[PDB]
Amino acid sequence: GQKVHPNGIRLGIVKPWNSTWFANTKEFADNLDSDFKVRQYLTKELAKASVSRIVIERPAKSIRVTIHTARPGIVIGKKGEDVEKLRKVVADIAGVPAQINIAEVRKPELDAKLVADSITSQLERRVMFRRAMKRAVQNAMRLGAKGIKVEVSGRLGGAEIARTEWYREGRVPLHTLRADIDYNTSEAHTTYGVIGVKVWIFKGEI
Amino acid sequence: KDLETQSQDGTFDKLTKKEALMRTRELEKLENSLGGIKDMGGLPDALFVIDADHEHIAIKEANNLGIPVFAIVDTNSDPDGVDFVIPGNDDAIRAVTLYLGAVAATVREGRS
RNA sequence: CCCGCAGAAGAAGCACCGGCUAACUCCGUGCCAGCAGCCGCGGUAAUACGGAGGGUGCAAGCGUUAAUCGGAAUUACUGGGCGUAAAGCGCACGCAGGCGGUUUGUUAAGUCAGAUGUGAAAUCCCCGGGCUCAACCUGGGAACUGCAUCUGAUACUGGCAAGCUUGAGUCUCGUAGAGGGGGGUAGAAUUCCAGGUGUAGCGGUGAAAUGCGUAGAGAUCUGGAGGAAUACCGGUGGCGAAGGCGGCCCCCUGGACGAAGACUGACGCUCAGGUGCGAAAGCGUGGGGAGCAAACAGGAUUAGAUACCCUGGUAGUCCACGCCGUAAACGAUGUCGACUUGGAGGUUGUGCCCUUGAGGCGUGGCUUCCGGAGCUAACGCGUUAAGUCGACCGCCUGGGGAGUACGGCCGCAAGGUUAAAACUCAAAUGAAUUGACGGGGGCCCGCACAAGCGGUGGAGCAUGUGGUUUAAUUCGAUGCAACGCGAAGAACCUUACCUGGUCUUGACAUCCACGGAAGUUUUCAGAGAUGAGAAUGUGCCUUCGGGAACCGUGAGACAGGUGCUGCAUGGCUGUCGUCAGCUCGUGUUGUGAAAUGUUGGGUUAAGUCCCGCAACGAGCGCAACCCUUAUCCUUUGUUGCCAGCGGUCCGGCCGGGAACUCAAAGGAGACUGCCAGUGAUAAACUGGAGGAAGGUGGGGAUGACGUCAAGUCAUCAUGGCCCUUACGACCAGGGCUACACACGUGCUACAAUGGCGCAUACAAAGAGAAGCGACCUCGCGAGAGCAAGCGGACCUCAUAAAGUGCGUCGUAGUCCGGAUUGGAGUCUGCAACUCGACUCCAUGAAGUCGGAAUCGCUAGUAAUCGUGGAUCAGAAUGCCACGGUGAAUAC
Repeated sequence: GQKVHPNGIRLGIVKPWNSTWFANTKEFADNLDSDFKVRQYLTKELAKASVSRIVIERPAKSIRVTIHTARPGIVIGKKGEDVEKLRKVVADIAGVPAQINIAEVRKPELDAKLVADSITSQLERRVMFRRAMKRAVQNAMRLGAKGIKVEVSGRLGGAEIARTEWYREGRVPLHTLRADIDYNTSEAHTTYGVIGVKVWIFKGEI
Repeated sequence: KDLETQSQDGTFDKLTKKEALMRTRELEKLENSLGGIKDMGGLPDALFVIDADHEHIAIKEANNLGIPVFAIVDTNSDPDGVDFVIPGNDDAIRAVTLYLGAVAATVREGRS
């Protein structure tokens, strides 16, 4: 309730931004919603490709996009034709031509969001949280990751007074600026209320 | 085993001297106490000791996984847990190196 | 009993389903209804209540209540207890009763073996048998745990007889002792009283007063009279059954201990009832009465003070004789006896070696602390046991009721003693662990205090909140941790509220149909919402009977809500607190809750570091790695710079230069690295050196596990529930700015290290396109006209202010202070009334340094001066940033 966004103060030290472009006072706001408009687009449409982050770059007023997702195929379907439908719709609400590049996430169970994602669905469909939670923790642990720390808020288990669980493994040095700590949320708004998930992963070293 | 090697030919100075110094102490610090067991590995077959009290922690431990002990108990200690209670003096030196010297003999034959 | 006929046909329920305890979901109800043996469910998401499905169990039954035993080893013979949980009488002598050392003989009671008779049958049990089986009947056996007698066996127990010495007891001799009773007695003080001296206090308290004293105290000296207590010695010393016992002396008298022998020869151990003793307080009769002192009196303290304090003071305490018989009468440990590893003192006898020199070595009584096996719930006990047994007695059997009532016994009396029940609660206890707390202790820290500096509270003004009024003065935050807060900006808008005017598949979304481009331009009624019109366009693909756009009507699924619930949530936040702590694994200790690690000696800003130590490690934290500020270097030199030189309208204005400032990227540099001392040879602290910076150099970000069911459903998301011709939607005007009040947060003051006028100096950072806006021009000015230039080291905002010099002002409510009001104007914006900002002139209040109480701050800080920014058309003294000047104090 006071810890800074662990992805926050790492911008520039380790973490590069999610948007990379330039502007001025006139259009800066105008750009923000538009790129937020596409973020709003893909986030709704691509649950099933397991998206981790979408990277926006405005080159010479001709937007470029990257989809950080698990299945480079399942976002494009077959022959990749499907993403062409996805390519042009993007530009429209953006305003400039767009080639939509894509990056395949290699350690799927290592990016925070996808991990935090998986937790949501498992938790979203009335499945016991701990049976997945600690299963989830142990997963990337032996796949090789110095530390993992999941945290779930809410009315877990269909409870009636809310509380918070968590879990921790290895190291999660949240004061070391030198570190690499992926981080994401992916809430869970089940039948009973809304429950959250926070995961800290000390995936890197410097 | 890391430090012991690194300090003299290996990894000892890719840092600041005083900082790289700290690992050196740990090497001696590790050498100081744990040094005598480095080679051991696994678990004992026997645990010869000089006293029973001053090392009262041995008997209650060594006679817990059963490792046969051999203790020179003074006329002050308690032999209870010790396997082969050898009456004798702890607090001497010419006597103790005799005991060591006593054990030094046949240990030198055992090797086979 | 047997045979034939008829057809699935005539025949399945009851409890419970939270744990106990077999078996769960849905709906309804909302601390209601109700359930229930227990423990407990019921507050809008109930597996427990009612129904429903389904399930479990039992079954012609099933459950309920009642009753006995069990479970209950909670009446313990089998088979309980008593240091603290319930419970060892207060202690002692001791009759009955129980129990009893060792040797031989005897007896044959107990005991014991065989036999004998009786032990009725059915019933119980065993092999059978009989009704188709069963239940039921039944044959035979066993058994009926027993009682009487005969015959023996004689270990053990008892009787009897005779012993023996260990148990027990007597004598010889000493030793120590606050043992008890009596009768004397000495010193010290206390008060009193009489003299001498001599004089205003004495006594008392946190501070006082009560009281005593100028009829002379208190002080000091001299002396007498009394009463009670025995300093020092005096000691977890001694003595006594226990209560208890203390100056010395004498008389009377009890017990204990040791020696080497003597002698009786089991004379024992315990003991209900009985007898005696038995602190204190108290009772009765009579003596005493210094001090102390219940009660009481007076003075105080307090909110009250039938107390704590102070001055006095009766009983009483003191003595005798009676009485009472209770006490945390407590090592909370019954009496006697046997046995079971040590250590160190103390006290008191006695044997021996050297008393050869305070000694050394034994042997007995009693006693103090710590401790092992073992024991106990643990805590602890531990040769004087709570250990290991044996004898005898007392006593316990949930809490309260109650140690009470009733009766009995005792009592002068107060009372004591023996001692229930109903009724009522499912707990009442014991020891121990983790925290929290303490007007408990130690240690350490923080502008926490102290030492200073300057403010608050007093004044006016700006601003927010409670209160109050209102058509409405939206909503929320409202101990530190709300109160210049959400609000980085309410005239309209914002707007969530108010009056009135209106709309309702709609202002915003998807989906269906037709007329029809979309759009463009314009009038009347109207506050506006709207209503009622009048023209123009006819446009992209052709399936072309349409598209897809976009307007309108029409239909319904829906749409919409800043509606209640932060105690259904997420997300984000404050906070204790940048506090130094919080935990885990593995191992060990403990029955266990847990502990240790994480404590301790030091050390530090720090569970930071070294060492030690049943701990070894680890994670989250602290520190570091990131920003920025301080010194320096390499590249680059613009729109920024100007050193050495040319031209100069001397101004970086112009060549031109590339050094310096500076700008910006990348490196260096501070590490207790060097030196000395101190320090456990450790960490570390102290001072110096060089150095721009010296001990985390300064500042910042970064906020652990958790606490506060702290904020927020109105940023947002969101389960619920909720409304829906409205709690939803659109408009106009108004409120959000109200004002007998009260609080918090600021601004400016009350002036002379200051106000005023003139001359005049030095800043940083930042901001900019329906934007910032020079030059010039007009107006007192606010600003208006024109208007280059700059989306930006180049243009503009923009002129830093306190400072400094010169004149002036004379302690005044003044040239202080500047509110309030008056008129008069400027800009913004549809619109300045409610309710803006600024300017001109006039106007000129309160107020003269602010009660209790109270807050901030450790150096470029406080204080004081001024600048820019965000928010925004317009609107800062609020917030956020910047540079200037420049301290006091920390013992």
